[PDB]
Amino acid sequence: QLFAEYREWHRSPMGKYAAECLPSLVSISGMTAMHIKMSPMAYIAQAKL
Amino acid sequence: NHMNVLVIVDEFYDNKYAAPVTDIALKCGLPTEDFLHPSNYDLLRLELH
Amino acid sequence: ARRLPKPTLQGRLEADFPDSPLLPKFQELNQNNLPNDVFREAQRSYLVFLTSQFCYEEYVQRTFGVPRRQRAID
Amino acid sequence: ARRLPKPTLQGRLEADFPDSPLLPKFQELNQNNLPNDVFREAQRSYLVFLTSQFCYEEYVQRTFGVPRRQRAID
Amino acid sequence: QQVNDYIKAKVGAQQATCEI
Repeated sequence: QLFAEYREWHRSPMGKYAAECLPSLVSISGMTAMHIKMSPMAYIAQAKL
Repeated sequence: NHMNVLVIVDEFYDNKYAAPVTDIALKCGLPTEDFLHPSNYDLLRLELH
Repeated sequence: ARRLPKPTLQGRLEADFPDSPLLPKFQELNQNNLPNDVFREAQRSYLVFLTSQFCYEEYVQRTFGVPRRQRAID
Repeated sequence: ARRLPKPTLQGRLEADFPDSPLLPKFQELNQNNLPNDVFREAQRSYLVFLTSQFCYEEYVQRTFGVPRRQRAID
Repeated sequence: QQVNDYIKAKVGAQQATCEI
């Protein structure tokens, strides 16, 4: 009644990446980088950079 | 008309809805890998010198 | 066509210290077709003007010479 | 359906401290056949609410009092 | 319609055409 893993923003692979990565600058950079959506605007903004 | 800069700061953002950006900042935002792409034709056709 | 809002500035300073010699040069201003609040802000401006003028005098008179040649004998 | 367990909270503070204030405000608790500890826990909650209210007012009078100019003449 | 139009504007709206 509290947490539907399918219908959720932060699914289980991001939890695995959180639990497995070493705490570093580059891991913070990665976890910001994986918050990008699969939207066509995200594809456009990723093509431009 | 008057030498009061404070109201000049106030009377511009007075719940300002439309925020139009200039072409120059939109030029220098994007890098060179997409500036020559034909999607950026309007920014390219006024960069002639 | 406006300014910043007025600061808090609690209390009336001349009421608690009426014994300072700035009061006789303070007590000449009066309201003339003027409400109590704008006259009060003018009083605040005149008070801070007189105190600034007075501390400028007390700076100038003490920094003519901070020692003196006259203090050698005593 | 339920709640947390109640903590230890030993002692009857208004009996052990009769010299404390606000004991006038505490006594008026109706006991309409209320059993011997649920009335005690209602009394405990009313006691902490009353001392919370009292310490809130003593804080608000301690922050209303900044060192004034009126006590500066002393 | 506006996001669809922005998408169609920021991309292209023998040559050996290649799929992906």
